[PDB]
Amino acid sequence: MLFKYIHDVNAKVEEGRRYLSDVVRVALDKEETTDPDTQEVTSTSYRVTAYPVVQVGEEEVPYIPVHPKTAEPGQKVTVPTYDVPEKLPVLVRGRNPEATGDYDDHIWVTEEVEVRPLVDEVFKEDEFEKARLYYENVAAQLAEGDDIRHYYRKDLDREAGHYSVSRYPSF
Amino acid sequence: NLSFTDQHIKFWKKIPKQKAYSTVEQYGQLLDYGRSQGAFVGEGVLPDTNDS
Repeated sequence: MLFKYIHDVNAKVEEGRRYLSDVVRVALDKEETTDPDTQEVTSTSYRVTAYPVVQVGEEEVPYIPVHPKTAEPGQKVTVPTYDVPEKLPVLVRGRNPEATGDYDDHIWVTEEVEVRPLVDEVFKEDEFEKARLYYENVAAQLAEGDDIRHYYRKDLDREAGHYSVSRYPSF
Repeated sequence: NLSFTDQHIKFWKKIPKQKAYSTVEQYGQLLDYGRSQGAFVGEGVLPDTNDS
């Protein structure tokens, strides 16, 4: 992971089905396709992703102080580690099959659902700056304090002003 | 007369009477004011939602 970013979302965002966790990780990494016969790269690409992660442990990293603070030559700080979970819980209304009356019929039950990436995009080798802009835009959208809303990319859109093709139903 | 009479009926004259307009009568109940999920949140933190 060339770039990595950890953001803490609020209760309104966590309530959604796409943000069932409380921490979001944004990453940018480079992929290489290797020739099966001999080690020789054939194609290269950059990937921008975003997953809801959960804490699994801790580790020690160098301390980087900010303006008011000052650090020792060998000062270190401990930060948590994150991983992508397989499933996350939800709370949905239900009914008790063996309710004896009118007071124990309606209840709440918990279910597990599959976790899917928030963002998954692929960029070519000669488009590093566009990938960097996309990653920065995702980070800014998360910093604004709401859900990720803009996924538009100019390269993958259909032509504009071609009335003979855009007249067909799209809903 | 060696049997009962009208004055010996008690529960039938005490239960309130309402008029029915169909063979099925519906009414709505309120059971809870919300889930019991903890009220303390912290300084400057948006509290969680709740449903009755």
